[PDB]
Amino acid sequence: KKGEWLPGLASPGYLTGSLPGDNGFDPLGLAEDPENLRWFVQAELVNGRWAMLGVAGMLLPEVFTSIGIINVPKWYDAGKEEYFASSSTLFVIEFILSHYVEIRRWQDIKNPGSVNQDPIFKQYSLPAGEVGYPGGIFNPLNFAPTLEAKEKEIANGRLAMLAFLGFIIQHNVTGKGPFDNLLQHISDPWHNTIVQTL
Amino acid sequence: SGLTPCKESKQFAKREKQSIKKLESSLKIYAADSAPALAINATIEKTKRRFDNYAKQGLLCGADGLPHLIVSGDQRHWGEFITPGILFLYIAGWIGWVGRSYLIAIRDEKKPTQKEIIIDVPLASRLVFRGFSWPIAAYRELLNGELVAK
Amino acid sequence: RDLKTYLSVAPVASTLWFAALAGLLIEINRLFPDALTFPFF
Amino acid sequence: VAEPDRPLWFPGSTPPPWLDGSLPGDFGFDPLGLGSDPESLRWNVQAELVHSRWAMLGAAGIFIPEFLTKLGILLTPSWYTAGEQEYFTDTTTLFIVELVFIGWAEGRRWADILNPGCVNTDPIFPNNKLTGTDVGYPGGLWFDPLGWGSASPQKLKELRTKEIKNGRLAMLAVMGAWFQHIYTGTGPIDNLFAHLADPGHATIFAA
Ligand SMILES: CC1=C[C@H](O)CC(C)(C)C1/C=C/C(C)=C/C=C/C(C)=C/C=C/C=C(C)/C=C/C=C(C)/C=C/C1=C(C)C[C@H](O)CC1(C)C
Ligand SMILES: CC1=C[C@H](O)CC(C)(C)C1/C=C/C(C)=C/C=C/C(C)=C/C=C/C=C(C)/C=C/C=C(C)/C=C/C1=C(C)C[C@H](O)CC1(C)C
Repeated sequence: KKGEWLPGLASPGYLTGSLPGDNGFDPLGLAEDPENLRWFVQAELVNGRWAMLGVAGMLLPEVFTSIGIINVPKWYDAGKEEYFASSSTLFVIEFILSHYVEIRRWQDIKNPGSVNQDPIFKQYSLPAGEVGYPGGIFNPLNFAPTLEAKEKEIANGRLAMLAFLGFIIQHNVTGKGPFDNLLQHISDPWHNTIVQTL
Repeated sequence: SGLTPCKESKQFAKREKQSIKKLESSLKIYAADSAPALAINATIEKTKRRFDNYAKQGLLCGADGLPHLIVSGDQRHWGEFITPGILFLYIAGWIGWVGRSYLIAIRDEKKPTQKEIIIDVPLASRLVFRGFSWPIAAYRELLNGELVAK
Repeated sequence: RDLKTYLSVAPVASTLWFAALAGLLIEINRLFPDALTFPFF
Repeated sequence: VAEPDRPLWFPGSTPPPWLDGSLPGDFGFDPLGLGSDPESLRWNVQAELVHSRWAMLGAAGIFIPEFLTKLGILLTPSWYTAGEQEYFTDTTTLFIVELVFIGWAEGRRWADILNPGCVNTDPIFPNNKLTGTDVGYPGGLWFDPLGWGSASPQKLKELRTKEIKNGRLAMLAVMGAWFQHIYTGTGPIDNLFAHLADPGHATIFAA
């Protein structure tokens, strides 16, 4: 039957519904063209994946710190000082590696055949067939990458991004932390809302 | 940047001073509790606020005593040019992109000119918010951006 | 009247559009006057 | 289910063709031909229904000044000036909360206007369902528990006409109260009493 992001409305035509997480949601027709759609599907994946870790990375330590199990600076603060090596060195390193591993999945996107060359010696390869869903060592546990299973990944990613969007905006204006923001709201919600803050 | 910041410019202070005295002079004829007086006192308060912001936002001033803008790209003055500009190009791009979305929707139709002099407002309202993501015009450019016939 | 709607959306569409724009611009200014720069960043 | 020998607002006149008489509350009144075309009309009918229903709730607003004037109660605050009050959490917050629920309510009715279905479901429990056919008559337990809504034409028409007529009356009422306060700067009921005391000199003119 498919899911309607909007009940009354109808889904667009290029959305077959053969895609995980498809609810007929393209009001601006960004994915009318199929190529754009493929690209966007891949993009949603990754934007969604980084957001997952990021939201998790950002949120959990804040929670644990309040519990007192450990002490770490708030995410918007990990940046200043206190690391073996400077900020610059990490960057260049981050860049070299990220540059390689991507300028990397990109090849698999244009033409799906970049699974060999592992390691430099060619003994090991990746066997499978969906873009943005690599196999092999990538999936040590071999969970069935069932369609519907993919539905869950996307939902989390979509959710993560609203959270991420929330964290950053919330940070400004608030000047505090998400968990903190939560405590303030929790302590007295009717008196703590975007309304009292803005 | 041969100028001096406005916060520390004597000429910039003399202008705020001279302006307020001019408006205050007019204040005399109207007496106190009065409509013009409140109107003039509101201009005076609007005047103080103006100069206050310019100094507050680190804008240099010239020997003339008036702020001057740096558009070189210098980071301290993006507010002066670059930030507003990007804002513009976003809107300009928006308007143009929506305008071009309408003509393409209109082109293959009946009498195309009929909808150029009499707007299809349902269609326009459908296409206006597409400009929000107009810089994904770039992805049209990778394929169907412009006509090959010419 | 369909037709009345039709008189509208002619160059009256321009004036209704620009009058709305003028209003919006005016209110913005009334709210944020004398702005020579974008200071929020 | 058209009646052409129906009473008209203008007894002598001739009603417009679009005003068929099938609809409830049809007295053949559209001098400006606003309902001139079917598409516009359906929309107008729904709008009137809503205005009428909302106006009727508003009429209750007239109701409270009655008890406060004599019976008493905590409803003493005039409807006028009612908004600028300190109860609970501040008004603005309240409004924001209201916007979300009611939005869902219409971002709700709207789908129904555009379509014929969506009643078909309770999103959380896709089985509660509920159905009433016809437009601004959702039906179901939430909106029609007693179920007097479902019935037969003639009966439905009669009942429905009653809904609209009270509404039109209610609408003038509410507007009358708002104007009444400004021109008189008082309570409506006070206006009511005052009028009775001296209907001869107590009118718009009195002021
Ligand atoms: C779909 C569509 C289509 C139609 O048609 C139209 C429309 C509607 C327009 C649309 C839209 C949509 C949207 C909105 C999207 C969005 C998204 C997002 C937000 C993302 C994010 C996303 C996000 C992301 C990635 C993020 C990430 C992050 C991270 C990792 C972080 C990390 C970190 C950490 C840990 C810690 C520290 O201390 C900090 C840092 C370093 C920082
Ligand atoms: C155009 C035309 C054309 C054609 O063809 C012909 C003809 C038909 C003639 C025409 C006309 C018509 C008309 C006149 C209409 C009107 C209407 C109205 C008045 C309504 C109201 C209406 C009204 C309404 C809704 C109202 C409502 C109200 C309400 C809810 C209220 C609420 C409240 C209350 C209670 C109390 C509190 O404390 C406050 C408040 C909260 C405020």
